[PDB]
Amino acid sequence: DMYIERAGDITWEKDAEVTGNSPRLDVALDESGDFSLVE
Amino acid sequence: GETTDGVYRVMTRRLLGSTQVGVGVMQEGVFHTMWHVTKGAALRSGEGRLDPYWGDVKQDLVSYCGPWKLDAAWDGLSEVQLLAVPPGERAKNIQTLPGIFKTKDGDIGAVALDYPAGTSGSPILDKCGRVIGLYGNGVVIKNGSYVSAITQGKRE
Ligand SMILES: Cc1nc2cc(Cl)cc(C(=O)Nc3ccc4c(c3)CNC4)c2[nH]1
Repeated sequence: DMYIERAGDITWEKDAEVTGNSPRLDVALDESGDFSLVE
Repeated sequence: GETTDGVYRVMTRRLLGSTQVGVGVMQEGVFHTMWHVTKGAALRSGEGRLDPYWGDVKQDLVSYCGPWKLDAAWDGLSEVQLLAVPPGERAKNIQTLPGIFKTKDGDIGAVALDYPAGTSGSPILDKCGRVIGLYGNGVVIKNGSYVSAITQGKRE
């Protein structure tokens, strides 16, 4: 049996850690909701 | 039980100790999460019970107590914030600029931040604090890293 616990508020925080690149990927989505790369 | 708006951890006691299997959003009395987190199973909030209402395996989304309410969308230009809720660690906002998933049916946003599988269902926000989608369903690139899609549902 699964249960839920509060983890916080949903708000934008100014001065947050800015990280991560922005890649353009060619992807496919199957009937099972699974993404896969196409090259 | 507790239906206050906010981000929540999805836990289970079936495995060893208390294992976090995912995350979700409580907004307008409806709990939104990814289908692979709960598999459509009923959730518990203290003494209260949350029963599934809508779900789809291809979209990988599921809503509890009512229909999907989140309908904000990434504008295709701005930076976004992933409110990451990692297992055993405190909720944390990580700002990033999303990439693109080019598909046969159209383009989708993508956040390139690697987090444990238990972080699945953590919301992605715009500068207004609106939920533009959920993190947790994506792909593994040549670098071994994880690039998730910005998965949003539909509000009728
Ligand atoms: C290497 C890796 N890192 C991850 C990080 C996060 Cl947050 C999730 C995942 C992850 O397995 N997602 C996931 C799992 C099952 C299904 C779907 C998606 C959709 N169809 C069913 C990760 N995998």
